[PDB]
Amino acid sequence: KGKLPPVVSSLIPFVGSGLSFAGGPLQYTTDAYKKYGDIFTMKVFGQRLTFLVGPDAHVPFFSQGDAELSQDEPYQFSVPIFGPNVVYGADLAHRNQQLKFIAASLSTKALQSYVPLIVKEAEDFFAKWDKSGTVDIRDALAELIILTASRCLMGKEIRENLFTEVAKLYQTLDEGLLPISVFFPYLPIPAHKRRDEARLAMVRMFKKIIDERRANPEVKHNDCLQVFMDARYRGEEQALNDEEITGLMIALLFAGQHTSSVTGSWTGLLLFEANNKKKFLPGVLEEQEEIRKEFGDELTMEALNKMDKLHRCVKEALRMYPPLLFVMRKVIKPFSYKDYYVPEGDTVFVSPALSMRVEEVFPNADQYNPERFVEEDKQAQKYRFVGFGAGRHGCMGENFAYLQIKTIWSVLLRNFDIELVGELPKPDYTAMVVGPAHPCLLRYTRKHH
Ligand code: HEM
Ligand SMILES: Clc1ccccc1C(c1ccccc1)(c1ccccc1)n1ccnc1
Repeated sequence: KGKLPPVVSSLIPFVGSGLSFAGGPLQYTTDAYKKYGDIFTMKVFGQRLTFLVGPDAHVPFFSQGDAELSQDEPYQFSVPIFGPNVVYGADLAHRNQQLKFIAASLSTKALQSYVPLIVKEAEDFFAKWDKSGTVDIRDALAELIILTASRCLMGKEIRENLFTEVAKLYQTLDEGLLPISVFFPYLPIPAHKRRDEARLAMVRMFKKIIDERRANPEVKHNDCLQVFMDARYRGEEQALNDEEITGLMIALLFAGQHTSSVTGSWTGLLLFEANNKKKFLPGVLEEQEEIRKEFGDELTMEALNKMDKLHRCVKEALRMYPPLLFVMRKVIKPFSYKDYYVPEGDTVFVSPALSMRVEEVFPNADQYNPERFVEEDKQAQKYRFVGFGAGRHGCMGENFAYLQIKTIWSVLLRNFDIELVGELPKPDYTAMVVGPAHPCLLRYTRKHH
């Protein structure tokens, strides 16, 4: 020992926190921070869960690598969803390579030639609205992101032919992921048997396409799938098999939908809220106008990357309502932070939500102020904002996401007047995909296309 961080109280034998933590996750971890500060521990059926709040506290979590902090135990729910030997079900030698291949397929070189695809989809999608009306922005953006992701991740075969079949197989997999599924990933309920069956179907679907492509050698494709098909395990001629390629597909597909789709929605919902509109919208519209002068009606990456004021509106919707509540590692080598000592065996927690609501980090943290990031971007200290994580395993889609969300909102900002229906949605912290609560409504008054 050295000094163990404060165990959070509870009078209920054996379960301890558990019942209070599940149902109230953000609220309970938040009250723990006020009671026990920076770093604290929850016992639930004798599992120590140590929590880290604020930049000083994050440093043990994001600095250490794989032989000091492991991802496999607390991300085991992913394994039957993605498949055997995929990502967190893969041995570190095999995993980090796959993670390298994922990085290639979402690199700035790859993302340049995805932007046209991203833009076209966004544009064809929003064309098909009326002169006027009212949508659920969450639903709408959810539809579009899977649709473009279908093309960018999976290819155009899958896009033009097989989309609604894929959108079906996916809906199953998100339906085989319940609270219960994170605790017992292979529990033989029906939802998991649908899921297990779906995943096996999606493998067979991608079998069709890879056979096709290898029988037509020279025809070039521009998608993630093509990168994965040409990925090769170091030393080994080996080369990924079909079951593995789908897993990565399924993994990235999931990413789009569990996160891009919800901050996507948040950005708009927050921007077009009437006090947040009266202050931060004009600045964004003048930004579009000044970008249109330099580049024209076209959206290219070059244009999108200059959209700094909008970029911030996205980054602030991520600061306030980040889609993933916890990131997690089981501790291998023990470690120290302040006077305290975290021992081998504990699962350590960081809460993007909570750490980004800390006053001494973000002054006025309950307020929407995108332009807080003008000075924040200059700050020296690592790990203040954590929406996309950090370190050896920070997000690899952060560019892709900012791109896709900006595309959506540029295309929307330009072609429509938008207004928030009713008052701002509450967040759904106690749900599987932590979004805004329906009805997430926007009235659209079009203007002059
Ligand atoms: C607003 C949207 C998103 C947010 C907030 C987000 C957030 C994060 C966070 C916090 C992590 C770290 C997980 C950890 O600590 O182990 C992460 C990892 C990752 N994200 Fe995202 N993400 C987003 C969108 C995407 C998209 C669209 C993709 C891919 C298409 C993607 C791919 C990944 C990958 C591959 C990792 C793994 C890092 C690793 O283990 O090497 N993400 N993301
Ligand atoms: Cl599986 C996981 C655990 C913790 C945080 C994020 C993710 C997740 C992911 C996606 C693809 C490859 C590895 C991990 C993920 C996958 C499936 C369902 C939810 C989260 N993710 C979401 C957004 N960015 C990353």
